[PDB]
Amino acid sequence: QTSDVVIHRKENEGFGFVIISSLATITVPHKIGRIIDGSPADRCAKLKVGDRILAVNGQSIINMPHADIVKLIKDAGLSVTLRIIPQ
Amino acid sequence: FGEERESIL
Repeated sequence: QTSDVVIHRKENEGFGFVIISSLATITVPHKIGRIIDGSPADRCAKLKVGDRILAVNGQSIINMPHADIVKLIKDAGLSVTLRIIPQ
Repeated sequence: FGEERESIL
């Protein structure tokens, strides 16, 4: 049940979601832990606060460290696409 | 825990 969610932000704000990683074939270390109120992740509202992300901008991140995913989204631009799983 | 990383984006 992998639903794909694009997140459009402005240049003044961020996407407004926090990724929590746990530190690997059947492992999903990264998920959503919180959502900043009044953020594009809150307005798009397609993210639940327990969604395990499989990929970021069409790039598998299950075997990717936390810092690399942060750097990936940090350069992603004003739109990012997460492949997620609800919870 | 100590083996976890939270960072907002």
